[PDB]
Amino acid sequence: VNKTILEKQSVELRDQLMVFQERLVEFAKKHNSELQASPEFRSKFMHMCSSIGIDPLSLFDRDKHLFTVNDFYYEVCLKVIEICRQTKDMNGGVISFQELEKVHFRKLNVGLDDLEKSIDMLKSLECFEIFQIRGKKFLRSVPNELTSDQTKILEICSILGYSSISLLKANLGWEAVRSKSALDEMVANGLLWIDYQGGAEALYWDPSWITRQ
Amino acid sequence: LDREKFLNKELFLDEIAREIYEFTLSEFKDLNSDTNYMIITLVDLYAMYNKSMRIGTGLISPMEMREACERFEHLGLNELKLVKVNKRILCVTSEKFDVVKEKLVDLIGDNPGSDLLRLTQILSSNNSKSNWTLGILMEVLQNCVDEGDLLIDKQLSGIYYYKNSYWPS
Amino acid sequence: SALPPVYSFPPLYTRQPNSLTRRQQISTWIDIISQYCKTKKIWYMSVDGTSKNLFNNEDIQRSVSQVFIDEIWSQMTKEGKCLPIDQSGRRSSNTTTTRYFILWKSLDSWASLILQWFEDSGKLNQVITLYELSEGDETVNWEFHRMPESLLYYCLKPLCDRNRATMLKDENDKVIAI
Amino acid sequence: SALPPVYSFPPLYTRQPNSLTRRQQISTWIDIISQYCKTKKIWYMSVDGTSKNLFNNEDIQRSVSQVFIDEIWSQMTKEGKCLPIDQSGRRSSNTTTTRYFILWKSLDSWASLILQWFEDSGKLNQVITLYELSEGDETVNWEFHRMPESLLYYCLKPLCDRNRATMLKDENDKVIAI
Repeated sequence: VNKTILEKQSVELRDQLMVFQERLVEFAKKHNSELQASPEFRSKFMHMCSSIGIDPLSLFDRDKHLFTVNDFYYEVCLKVIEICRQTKDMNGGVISFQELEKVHFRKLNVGLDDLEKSIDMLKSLECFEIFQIRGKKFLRSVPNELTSDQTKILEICSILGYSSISLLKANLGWEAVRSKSALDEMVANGLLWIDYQGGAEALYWDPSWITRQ
Repeated sequence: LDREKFLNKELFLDEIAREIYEFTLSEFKDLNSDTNYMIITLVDLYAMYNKSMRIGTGLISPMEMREACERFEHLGLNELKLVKVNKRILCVTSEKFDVVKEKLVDLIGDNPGSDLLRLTQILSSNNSKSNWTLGILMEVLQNCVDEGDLLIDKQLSGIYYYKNSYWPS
Repeated sequence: SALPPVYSFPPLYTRQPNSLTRRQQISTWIDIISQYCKTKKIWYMSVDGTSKNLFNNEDIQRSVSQVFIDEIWSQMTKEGKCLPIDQSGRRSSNTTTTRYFILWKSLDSWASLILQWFEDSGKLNQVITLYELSEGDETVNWEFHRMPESLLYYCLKPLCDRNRATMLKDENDKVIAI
Repeated sequence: SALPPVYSFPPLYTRQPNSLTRRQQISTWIDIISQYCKTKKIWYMSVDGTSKNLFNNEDIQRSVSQVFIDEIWSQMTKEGKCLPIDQSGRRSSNTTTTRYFILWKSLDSWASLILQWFEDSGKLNQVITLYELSEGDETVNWEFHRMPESLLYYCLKPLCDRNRATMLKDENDKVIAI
């Protein structure tokens, strides 16, 4: 004899949320700027909306004035769209979130969480891709997937910055032809920088070993 | 001449769609003689559209751009279309995809042994009717290659391009 | 005539990546192996390359890739035109795979064109060794001439299945009873 | 500082075999040079470097091939950011290239600050020497202070389109009026 004692809670529940939100919009509605010029506040103000399940970027709508939290979001998008291009050659069409974060984004004070979403934003333009080497997120400007191999080389670079012909056999049991071979394409494709100044063996580097910050 | 302050949403788009369609057309057909085209990667016809014709008018998000751009057809805007090509190329163009790939191949063909950079110069620093902009160039180059429409000559230097006139499909 | 022209085409030396082109290329990278040995009369080739190189040697430009070679090799293997060795025919992907005996005609298109040595010579019954039919006064207008013994062993190992004409072993090497 | 991070990324120091990178490599280098000479208010520089090398005072790792420095140097000038000298601001490229003048700011620009020295004050009618608008007591937030006469000229000279200001030569020196 139990069926309605809950279908009832629903209707008001809807409210509680329909509430929490028209609520959420105000806690925001107030901090018109504590939100517009402050990462930390950004993040926190969202890790809520997400729990409830409300796209923040949207709250920022019920009243004209919140529409600049988004501008910034959009704005940062373009910066990414651009930092990516302006770099295609230094790197290879692949980029460390770090760099993105702790390099190109001090000029406007945005922060990991920020950047991060913006990048998601873009998934709409359907153009970049994210991949991680050892749990470090990279964004990929170019068309090609790094390889199932290339990763590794890239992966095995994280240590001191430079996979090598030996470092590979050694630490990976990677043969030795199926190595230079695989290592150089990584240079024709311009993902890692070559380096003859350091031994009989050639050293291959990670643009990123650089921004270790 | 109005800020993102309209009321019934799917207008601002409809409209915003319109604005873009022009920003785009406003960037090529001008020429006396008509034979030109503009294939363009979405992402770029995006920092272009904004940074340009829309820093004060009300800057917009990607989803919007897309949403917008996806409208042309419906709005009787029939001079450009958005289209996924293969399943990787995303662009709004002015011709059938192929017929643009074609024009590349063919030209690469004429100047074979080409570097990106060169492929660029031919396509850009010689003003003459090109809307080729890096990325979409870049993107298409990779089709041919995969589709096998182009023969690669991968050197440590970089990748040199040629016309797959020998191992046809 | 070993300078077809394709052989001077840069994109031939890179592993074109389009599956269906990867091939067709390959095939051609083959009829270069093939006919090269033929008209220029060679028999076994390495990988590295026979000093001259059908591959790397390509010196007025730049060379092929080992991985490709090996790949090239294998698909020639299967289609049956090249054969692996260290000194000894049969194999073992490492040491016993390190020289390839090319192959204008098939392996047995090779056997059969020997009993043809016996079709217009009137020497069908005797018992000849390899140093024979190959070198000396057997470098006839008959091409298996100069053909190293080891492949011979192999060109002949099939006859032992048709007319069934055996050979003479000493410690397991050769000379044959056709 | 002349600590741009990359300044220690090993591969920098070796001409990249990758066209599009090779490029970036250079341009990056050019970019480094520049800001060191700015910040650490340097002026001219060799093909060594100004003590220490920009191309190897990074001896605490490795150093750039000279052959390259050159290629760099060039594209650094063809871009017009570095100036070739010897003892007198000119070229012919040998007995006439050893040190280099470096431009944070342009030339046709770098005057507009000198000039705006006078503009901002007014003492333009006047006549003063180079060893004056320099080394003296006009070392304010005019980053042209301590700057060398020998170059100083070079910057003034643009302070004369068709509509000028003017020098006070000598078959042995110079100094100016506005």
